[PDB]
Amino acid sequence: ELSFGARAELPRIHPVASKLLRLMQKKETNLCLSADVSLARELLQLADALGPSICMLKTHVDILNDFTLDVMKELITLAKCHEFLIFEDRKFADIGNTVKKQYEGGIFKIASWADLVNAHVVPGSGVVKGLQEVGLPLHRGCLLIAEMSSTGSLATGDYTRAAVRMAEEHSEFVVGFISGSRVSMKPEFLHLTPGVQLEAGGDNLGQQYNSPQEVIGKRGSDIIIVGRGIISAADRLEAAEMYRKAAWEAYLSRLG
Amino acid sequence: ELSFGARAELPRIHPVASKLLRLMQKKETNLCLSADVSLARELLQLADALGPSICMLKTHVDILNDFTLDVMKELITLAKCHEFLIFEDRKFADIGNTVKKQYEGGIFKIASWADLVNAHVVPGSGVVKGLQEVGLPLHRGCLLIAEMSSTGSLATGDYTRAAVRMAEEHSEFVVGFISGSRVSMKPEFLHLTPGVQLEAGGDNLGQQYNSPQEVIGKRGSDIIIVGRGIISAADRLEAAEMYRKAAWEAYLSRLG
Ligand SMILES: Nc1nc(=O)n([C@@H]2O[C@H](COP(=O)(O)O)[C@@H](O)[C@H]2O)cc1O
Ligand SMILES: Nc1nc(=O)n([C@@H]2O[C@H](COP(=O)(O)O)[C@@H](O)[C@H]2O)cc1O
Repeated sequence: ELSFGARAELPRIHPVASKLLRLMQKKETNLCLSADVSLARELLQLADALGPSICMLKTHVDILNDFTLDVMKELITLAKCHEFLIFEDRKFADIGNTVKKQYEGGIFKIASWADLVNAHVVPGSGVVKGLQEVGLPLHRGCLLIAEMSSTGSLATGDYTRAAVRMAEEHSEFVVGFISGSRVSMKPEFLHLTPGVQLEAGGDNLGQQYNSPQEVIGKRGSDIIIVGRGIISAADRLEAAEMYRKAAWEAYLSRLG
Repeated sequence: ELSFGARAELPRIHPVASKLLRLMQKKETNLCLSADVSLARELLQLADALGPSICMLKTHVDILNDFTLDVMKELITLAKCHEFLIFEDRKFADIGNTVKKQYEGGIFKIASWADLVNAHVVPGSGVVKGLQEVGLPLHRGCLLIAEMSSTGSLATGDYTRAAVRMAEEHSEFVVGFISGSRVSMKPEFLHLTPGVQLEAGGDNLGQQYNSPQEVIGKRGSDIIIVGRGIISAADRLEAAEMYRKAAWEAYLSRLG
């Protein structure tokens, strides 16, 4: 196993993955904050406060009651200052011709500010081909959803293998996976894992949790994505630090 | 086989499906216009001119460069005047807790104006449970994506079977399917089929086409969803009528 810093230098590494891996090593963080909030001011307050603790800020911009592109311009300022990537968790899942427009255009212009986006592989590889027509000129990366954390997820078995093959065949744009475990043995690919909290449990709508030690240490993922585990805490700074320390120490131990 | 008018009276029929089936019968249309345009003015001019020819207008609100809720108010007015349903093709595909906010909230407030939305089944049934928390008191309906039209679609076999099961188990909210063919024998469920053109072909990003006669006549679907086959024509009204007649006659042929 190679350190994040060494993986940042791999010959076939995507530039977006390399940037992320370098800041992960620099800041000792493999925590992605899931900034699931309804107001621009809350998104920016949390990004600023927790910026030092995170390698990545994951957005759902379609849940912002007061989105404007100015909010995203300000988010990019915070990203540059604190050194984290912005990942819009849009889960593109349409035919290639459609996702191209949903990525570049409309009100959100996602490709104009998101370093990373993700996509479901269910439509076939056209979903990647469409996104990459916009993504490649704008120097962006994409994560493919190989597994889901939720109860009854169909992203298993042959479906997961399909996601890996699609990633391999689109490595100029696809930088890795959303998954519950390592799904590829190629160290150029990133693994990001949501459904993470320190304590066992779930929510009332299908979410299931595993701990940072299980996910990073035993399951070989790179980055934990944490929402309510941090946001619902009384002290979000302390919470972000506990998750960062948990995921980082789990990564160090796996590294030996 | 039961006519649309008779199916609108089935004991277990959803009120939204009933309203749709009744207007399909009254207007002799089983055509859904896929209004894939980026300008509100073009969207509304299409909805007005083609309204008498369609049973449903499918939107991608996230592609509209000048979306406002006022545009959707104008669309609802035309939908009421001409008698068609509005279907936002948002393809919800996240965990239940997230899709609930994506449906109710953000800038789009999709649930406030869309009669129908659709969801991928890949996250497990939590995706439906989340949407239904919002959609049920608003008397909305949901279509589950059982099959896709695009090259390399993973929505096949056990995946398709899972979609049908999930629909059956959530029949208070799920009114049917996006699919390429009839997937359920229950006549209470609607089957809507995209990837439709009069001519053979596809696009350069994985779309594949079949004819209205094939899809409605031989594959037993209810409604054709048609985008570029209409939108790209010089005269979109003439094109919609061609598709309406094709799909309607194919349906009458299947009745006997
Ligand atoms: N497989 C997945 N599981 C997940 O839990 N997510 C996403 O990651 C976030 C969850 O953190 P938490 O569920 O609030 O404790 C949320 O924004 C959701 O949309 C996304 C996935 O692809
Ligand atoms: N499986 C599916 N295939 C599809 O092509 N669609 C949607 O149906 C529309 C296809 O329109 P077009 O006739 O290929 O221009 C488009 O809005 C696309 O997003 C939706 C699906 O669920």
